[PDB]
Amino acid sequence: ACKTNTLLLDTKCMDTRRKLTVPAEKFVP
Amino acid sequence: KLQTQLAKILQEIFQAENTIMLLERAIVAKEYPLKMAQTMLACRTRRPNVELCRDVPQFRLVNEVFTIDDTLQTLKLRLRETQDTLQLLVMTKSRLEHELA
Amino acid sequence: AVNSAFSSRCQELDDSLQKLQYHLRKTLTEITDQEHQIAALKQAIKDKEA
Amino acid sequence: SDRSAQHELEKDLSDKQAALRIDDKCQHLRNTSEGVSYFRGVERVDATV
Amino acid sequence: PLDVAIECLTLRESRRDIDVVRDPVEEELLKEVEVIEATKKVLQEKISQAFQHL
Amino acid sequence: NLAFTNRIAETVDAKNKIHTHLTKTLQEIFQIEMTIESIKKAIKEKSAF
Amino acid sequence: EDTLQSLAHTKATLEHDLAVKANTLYIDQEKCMSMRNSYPSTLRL
Amino acid sequence: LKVAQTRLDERTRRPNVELCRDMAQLRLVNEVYEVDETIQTLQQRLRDS
Amino acid sequence: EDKSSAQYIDENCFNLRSTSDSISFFHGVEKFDGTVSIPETWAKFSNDNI
Amino acid sequence: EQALRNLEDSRMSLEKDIAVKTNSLFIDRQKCMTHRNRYPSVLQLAGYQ
Amino acid sequence: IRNAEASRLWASRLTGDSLRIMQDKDQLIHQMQEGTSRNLGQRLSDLGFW
Amino acid sequence: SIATDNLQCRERRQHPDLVRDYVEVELLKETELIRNIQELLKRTIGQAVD
Repeated sequence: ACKTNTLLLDTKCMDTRRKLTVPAEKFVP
Repeated sequence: KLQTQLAKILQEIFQAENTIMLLERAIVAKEYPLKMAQTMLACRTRRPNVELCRDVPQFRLVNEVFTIDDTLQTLKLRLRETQDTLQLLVMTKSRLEHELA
Repeated sequence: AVNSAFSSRCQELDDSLQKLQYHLRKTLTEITDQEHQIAALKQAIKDKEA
Repeated sequence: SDRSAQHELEKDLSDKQAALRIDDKCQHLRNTSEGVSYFRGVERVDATV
Repeated sequence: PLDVAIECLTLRESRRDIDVVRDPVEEELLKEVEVIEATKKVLQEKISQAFQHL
Repeated sequence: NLAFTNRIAETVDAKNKIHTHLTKTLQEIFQIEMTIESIKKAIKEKSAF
Repeated sequence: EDTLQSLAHTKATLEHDLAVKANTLYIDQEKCMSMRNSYPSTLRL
Repeated sequence: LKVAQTRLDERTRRPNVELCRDMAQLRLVNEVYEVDETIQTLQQRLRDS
Repeated sequence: EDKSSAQYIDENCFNLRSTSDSISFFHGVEKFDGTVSIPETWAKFSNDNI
Repeated sequence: EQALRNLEDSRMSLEKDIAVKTNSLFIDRQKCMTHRNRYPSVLQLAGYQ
Repeated sequence: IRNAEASRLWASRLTGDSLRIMQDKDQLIHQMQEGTSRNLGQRLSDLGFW
Repeated sequence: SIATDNLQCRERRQHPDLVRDYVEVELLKETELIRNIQELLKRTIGQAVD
């Protein structure tokens, strides 16, 4: 049980860095 | 020539007045924050038992008091100097006006 | 007057910051104690199951 | 139905206070400011309903 | 991005018992914070000198 | 949430750009008044001559 | 004077657009970012 | 009359509904027309002088 | 009991807000050795008890 | 469990707000330091009067 | 003439240095006060742990 | 120019803390005072030449 909760937390914190892909753009080609 | 100098001297004299006013307001501003240190040590000096502790807070509080006293004496020092300058400028003013007349 | 007013505002903001940090610390501490009792419930569950 | 009603009243108050700010800036009409100017031609419009 | 990193640490605080290790990722996060600070220092310095020459 | 972010981003860009243009436009107007009173004085003295 | 009237229209339009867009950004931020925060479990009552 | 017409102007920012005909605008166009005829009469006096 | 009291006093005079009640030029406060010991000693004392 | 959820909601909002406030404080103190130490001398405001 | 200008120079230079000293001293004091506060906070944390 | 830079810099701010108080009010007061000073100065310079 605890291990599964850890995994889900890891995926959750993983996903947010699509924010850091600028305003969802390319900037440089 | 002389009247030009006299005008600019009036400018400088009231500038010096402003200097001393800011000095005294700085003193009155420093007046409060020391309230923290003394009463801080007041609250902590009484404690029920053995946990009476020399630690990071104690050294830093002593530094607080020490540095604050340093600040205060330096500021009253500059107060003496500004009074000196005021009276000297005043006597120059009096001279100038009399030979102008 | 400009200078005096701006200094007043900065002072008040500092006060607010201090209160915020004060809340944060004990919030964390209570979180820990809540967890500890949460574990205690699991143990008690076994103790009653036997 | 309740939600519909609250939404309508919200819309009304929003536009109303927008007009309020416009008209307070309006009544702040005392002389000698810069925004006053020449743009003559505002005396023929079938504008407001 | 600073806010995102702070939020990521915040979520990381949700881990449990023996699953809270000094995962070196967190060391990298700390160095992330410090890199941001250094960048900010450089920016403000340049702004200052621009102002003087203005 | 990803799209909501870049929505706000473009809004901010618009804010900055429009504010800059406003500043320089009002500067130009401030200069043109000076030109106006120049020409008016010229008219006066040529009439005197 | 003709140029002046033209610039008058320009300034008016610019200022009104400024106000509108400020309202838009304002509303969007403090409304959406208020509840929409981190971890989609707990209500924003 | 500078201040008069600019005073009239920004009334046309009002949002969708409360934009309304009022005694203000009627009185406004009245005062505009009368100040105009005032000015022309004073010009007539200038020519006579 | 004694430790809880110590925590309480430290808290209530740390969060004790400035410009509220402590208006006093307390002095003669450069000297105090009511402190009798060292953090190492307090840790070892707690360990002895446990 | 439900209480737990409420707890971490509280702490996350709190700390993000703290970050915002820290940014604002540093901003204001640095910028106004910079500008206030610029102020000219009363003699020059007189202008070698 | 020359005595006038010499006095002017003296006054200006001393005023400038006075103001700068005042400023820098004030920032120093509030940084080190912030340091003290942080220290006390960590001490409170340790106490709660025990 | 200093006033303009101050106004713009304080304008750049994060959303959850932006207000309207005496600070901005006093900035606007100083700006309007500046412009009126300019206009009056130029009028005076005109009578001077005449």
